[PDB]
Amino acid sequence: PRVKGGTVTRKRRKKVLKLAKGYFGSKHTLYKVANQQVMKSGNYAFRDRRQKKRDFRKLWITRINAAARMNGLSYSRLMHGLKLSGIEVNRKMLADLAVNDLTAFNQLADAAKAQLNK
Amino acid sequence: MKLHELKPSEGSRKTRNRVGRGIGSGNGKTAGKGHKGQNARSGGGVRPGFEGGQMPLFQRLPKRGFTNINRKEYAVVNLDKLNGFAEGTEVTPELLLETGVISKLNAGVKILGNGKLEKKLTVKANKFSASAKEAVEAAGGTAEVI
Amino acid sequence: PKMKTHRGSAKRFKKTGSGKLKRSHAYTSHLFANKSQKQKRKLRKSAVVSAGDFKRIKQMLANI
Amino acid sequence: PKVALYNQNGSTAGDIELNASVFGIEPNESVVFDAILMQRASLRQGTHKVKNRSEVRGGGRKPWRQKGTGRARQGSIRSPQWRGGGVVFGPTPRSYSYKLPKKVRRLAIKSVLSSKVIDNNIIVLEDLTLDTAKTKEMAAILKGLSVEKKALIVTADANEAVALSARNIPGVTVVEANGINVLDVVNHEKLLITKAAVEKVEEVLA
RNA sequence: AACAGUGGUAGGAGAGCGUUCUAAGGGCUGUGAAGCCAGACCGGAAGGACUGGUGGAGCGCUUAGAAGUGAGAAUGCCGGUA
RNA sequence: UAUCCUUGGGAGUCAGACUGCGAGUGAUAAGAUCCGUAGUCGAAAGGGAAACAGCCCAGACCGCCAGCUAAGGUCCCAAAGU
RNA sequence: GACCGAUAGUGAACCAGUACCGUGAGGGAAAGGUGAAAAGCACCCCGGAAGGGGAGUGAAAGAGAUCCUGAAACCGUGUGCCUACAAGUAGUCAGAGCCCGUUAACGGGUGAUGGCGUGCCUUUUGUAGAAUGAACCGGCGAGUUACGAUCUCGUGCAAGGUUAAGCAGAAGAUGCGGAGCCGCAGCGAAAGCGAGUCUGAAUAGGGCGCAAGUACGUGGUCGUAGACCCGAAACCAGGUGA
RNA sequence: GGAACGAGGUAGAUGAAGAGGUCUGGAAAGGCCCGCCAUAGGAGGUAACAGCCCUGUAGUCAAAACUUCGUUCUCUCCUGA
Ligand SMILES: [K+]
Ligand SMILES: [K+]
Ligand SMILES: [K+]
Ligand SMILES: [K+]
Ligand SMILES: [K+]
Ligand SMILES: [K+]
Ligand SMILES: [K+]
Ligand SMILES: [K+]
Ligand SMILES: [K+]
Ligand SMILES: [K+]
Ligand SMILES: [K+]
Ligand SMILES: [K+]
Ligand SMILES: [K+]
Ligand SMILES: [Mg+2]
Ligand SMILES: [Mg+2]
Ligand SMILES: [Mg+2]
Ligand SMILES: [Mg+2]
Ligand SMILES: [Mg+2]
Ligand SMILES: [Mg+2]
Ligand SMILES: [Mg+2]
Ligand SMILES: [Mg+2]
Ligand SMILES: [Mg+2]
Ligand SMILES: [Mg+2]
Ligand SMILES: [Mg+2]
Ligand SMILES: [Mg+2]
Ligand SMILES: [Mg+2]
Ligand SMILES: [Mg+2]
Ligand SMILES: [Mg+2]
Ligand SMILES: [Mg+2]
Ligand SMILES: [Mg+2]
Ligand SMILES: [Mg+2]
Ligand SMILES: [Mg+2]
Ligand SMILES: [Mg+2]
Ligand SMILES: [Mg+2]
Ligand SMILES: [Mg+2]
Ligand SMILES: [Mg+2]
Ligand SMILES: [Mg+2]
Ligand SMILES: [Mg+2]
Ligand SMILES: [Mg+2]
Ligand SMILES: [Mg+2]
Ligand SMILES: [Mg+2]
Ligand SMILES: [Mg+2]
Ligand SMILES: [Mg+2]
Ligand SMILES: [Mg+2]
Ligand SMILES: [Mg+2]
Ligand SMILES: [Mg+2]
Ligand SMILES: [Mg+2]
Ligand SMILES: [Mg+2]
Ligand SMILES: [Mg+2]
Ligand SMILES: [Mg+2]
Ligand SMILES: [Mg+2]
Ligand SMILES: [Mg+2]
Ligand SMILES: [Mg+2]
Ligand SMILES: [Mg+2]
Ligand SMILES: [Mg+2]
Ligand SMILES: [Mg+2]
Ligand SMILES: [Mg+2]
Ligand SMILES: [Mg+2]
Ligand SMILES: [Mg+2]
Repeated sequence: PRVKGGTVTRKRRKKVLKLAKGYFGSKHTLYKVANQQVMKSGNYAFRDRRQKKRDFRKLWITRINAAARMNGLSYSRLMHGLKLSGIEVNRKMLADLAVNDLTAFNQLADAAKAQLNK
Repeated sequence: MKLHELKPSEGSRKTRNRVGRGIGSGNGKTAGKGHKGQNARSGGGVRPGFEGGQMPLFQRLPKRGFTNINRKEYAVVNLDKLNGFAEGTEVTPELLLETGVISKLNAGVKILGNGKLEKKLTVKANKFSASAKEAVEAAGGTAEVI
Repeated sequence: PKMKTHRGSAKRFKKTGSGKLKRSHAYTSHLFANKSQKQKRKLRKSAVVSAGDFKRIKQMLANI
Repeated sequence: PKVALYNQNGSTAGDIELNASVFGIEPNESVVFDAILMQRASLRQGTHKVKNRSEVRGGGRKPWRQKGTGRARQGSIRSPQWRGGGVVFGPTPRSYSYKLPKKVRRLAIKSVLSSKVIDNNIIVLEDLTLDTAKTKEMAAILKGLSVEKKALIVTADANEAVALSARNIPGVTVVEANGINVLDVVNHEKLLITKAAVEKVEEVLA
């Protein structure tokens, strides 16, 4: 028996085109270029889920460094001092305090300074 | 069994491999043939036994012997097959063929001396080995050339 | 159609009891002045087709 | 094994004992599967064909010169990539028939017959004699025996009146004893055999 | 459960998805089938539903069977349109 | 430590590249050529060497807005010592 | 009919070997679907007409004549968000603001700005490649089948296994059909001998043997066939042309 | 070369049973609840899917004419150990 191409082709291609919604010009319209862009988007999304973890850590460190230097410490010495004190509060949380509750951050910075001044 | 609940025996049927149906299958594109050359072509590859122009094995070696026009091959029957019959049975070639001890007669029946015989039989056969004729006679029997 | 026997091979080779191919030796035609007696005595005997060759040629003698 | 021997009316006239070599075996489900596939394959007519590039009308000349035009090179207007071109492979007339070993054929029929005994879908009749070849009478007999769904009626010899009467009823087939087959047995729920037919089946199979 | 492992071209091996047809069983459908359009649903993937619109008569599901069974590239072929 | 051997089914491969080390050819030229040897690429994404198949570090089953390190870094671009 | 269903199936579902092309031999298309029924839109209105808007018919007219369905490319109208200091493989991850409100989900649309980021395929030692291929979208478009061989797996029977043509029978199953085929024994060029045999003068030594197959099915691969598909330049035969 | 008889072919004929009720609907062949025919439940059509509406189908019939086959007679021919 003959199997016509039928509807399977249209269904598959249309799903790719719906994933390409919002892309520029022919990239949301034409299957071939939409397909390539959805594939490329996959590679980028995978890469960037990894880079996201790098970028946020970079952001927290920058903010901790700024807050530390308001308390007369560099980031390097603060983290050394926190490690010596046995404080295990992570960079996300330290940067959260640096923005939201700077007085709490300053206590942790004072605890670090106490160990450094030993 | 039901026609709406049919099931093959486990390992009796496999799905056929279909090459050239996309990359996911692992036989996409080149269809398991690799890249280029004579073996990847349609109708490609060299004939059986071709060695790329090195003198082929068969042709390096000499022809040997001849076929005899009047070669006789016998339907061989060892002594262990004759134990199937009861004592007093005249074991003819017609009986062996009818019972299906031999499938075809060929030039005739030769009795050979592998296994044991413990039956007094009047074995009638075209040929006997020396040990077979001994073994038939040793257990009360009569080996008769016919 | 039926697969044809390679007739050249059928005149050189012969199947043994365990399904190996018996063969004669090469270098057994002439120029016996240039071969030692030890060579000639050994070349006189039969040999087996090797594993590598048997793979190549086995189907050519399938009907035998 | 033992089963109830009915009459046409539907009253039980004792109990017949079937041959255990035919009707009492352990059903081999693998050979039944093989027998069904083989039989269904044997029914296939296999009359299907397409025209390859040689068989399509025309297409002799090279459509245009090999080089210089800027077109893809083409050898024939009926090459398979062309609209209206030859089919590559596609159906060709062939048979789907093959034969199972005779012993496997026997084991298949005994398996399905012995399966009908296990399921209690075996109605052994004393006799099946319709006087007039009338469908209303056959329909009444089947209601009398509580045969609602499909049924294979098995007579010993070619009964004309039974064959004619059952002919028009959907899902009711009539065969002689020699005409029993795996697919007909498995496809019909009830198996209505006469005593004469059971003896005739046991002659062949046992 | 524990322990260990899981980059990959050629290529070997395995498990599956979907398409048309057939058989059997069981269903859906003018109180609206297939197709088509849309959606923020579901599955590890192939893919699968649900809802609404259009459509106006066919079509799923289960198990097995058979294949013209899956396209993005061939200066591919035909059509349409840039 | 968990490979190894045998038999049988199925392959693909027979253009290699650079880097380090040992040689030839060359002019102790070549991103040259030809061998030996180890690596990487090929078939290997990630971090470093601005960019940079073949160098340095290191092998991506998938998710996390946790943590510790490698090469390489810590004045600003640019994470970390003016 | 486990054949096609309008790019399929005949070249041809239709006024097709037509139209068209060629001096000629010869080559050779495209093109199916209103509705159940013509009930095929009286009449009015704009318009020269075409075309349209009503009205009427109809279940439906967005079924109104290449009139079932009506995808995509492509072309437009409207506007929620963004956009005239910006360096862009066009995304991705981060992210306000604004606008929405769902198969109700740690929702949808848009996207100032920040980080990262040289399409896809083929072919290559190596290609973002300044190598190849594709204007776009749609359809069609490539390991098949037959008969042999071999291996694995499965099933039946097992030192046995199995029938072929044919006859009867649904174009079926199946029954009959043992001719034939493979296996149960090998060794030898052969005569031959046989659990051995060949070589040899040899009770020697050594070679090859001794000390589960077969029928059918699925699958892998091979052979013969165009044998995965497309592509030459050419060759030959018979014709047609001054 | 003729006749007769039989069976076919080339037109045809006859042919059972539901507008059952009710529900949606443009229309009922569909649903639901009930019948009935069947040597006929092949098929096609009919306003949606019909054994019972139509054309039919199974079965049984039918040919002036031409034609095919068979049979019998006629006819024709004929000694073989
Ligand atoms: K391969
Ligand atoms: K719909
Ligand atoms: K194909
Ligand atoms: K193309
Ligand atoms: K080197
Ligand atoms: K055509
Ligand atoms: K717009
Ligand atoms: K960006
Ligand atoms: K070029
Ligand atoms: K020996
Ligand atoms: K077996
Ligand atoms: K095979
Ligand atoms: K092939
Ligand atoms: Mg079809
Ligand atoms: Mg297609
Ligand atoms: Mg990390
Ligand atoms: Mg691969
Ligand atoms: Mg590809
Ligand atoms: Mg290639
Ligand atoms: Mg190559
Ligand atoms: Mg190759
Ligand atoms: Mg000589
Ligand atoms: Mg041709
Ligand atoms: Mg065609
Ligand atoms: Mg792996
Ligand atoms: Mg890994
Ligand atoms: Mg494979
Ligand atoms: Mg369909
Ligand atoms: Mg829907
Ligand atoms: Mg295809
Ligand atoms: Mg080298
Ligand atoms: Mg070099
Ligand atoms: Mg060495
Ligand atoms: Mg390569
Ligand atoms: Mg490696
Ligand atoms: Mg790198
Ligand atoms: Mg970099
Ligand atoms: Mg690369
Ligand atoms: Mg650290
Ligand atoms: Mg910094
Ligand atoms: Mg169409
Ligand atoms: Mg056509
Ligand atoms: Mg003209
Ligand atoms: Mg409409
Ligand atoms: Mg319609
Ligand atoms: Mg339309
Ligand atoms: Mg601006
Ligand atoms: Mg400026
Ligand atoms: Mg190059
Ligand atoms: Mg460029
Ligand atoms: Mg090229
Ligand atoms: Mg181009
Ligand atoms: Mg295309
Ligand atoms: Mg010539
Ligand atoms: Mg002339
Ligand atoms: Mg003239
Ligand atoms: Mg009538
Ligand atoms: Mg009524
Ligand atoms: Mg309708």
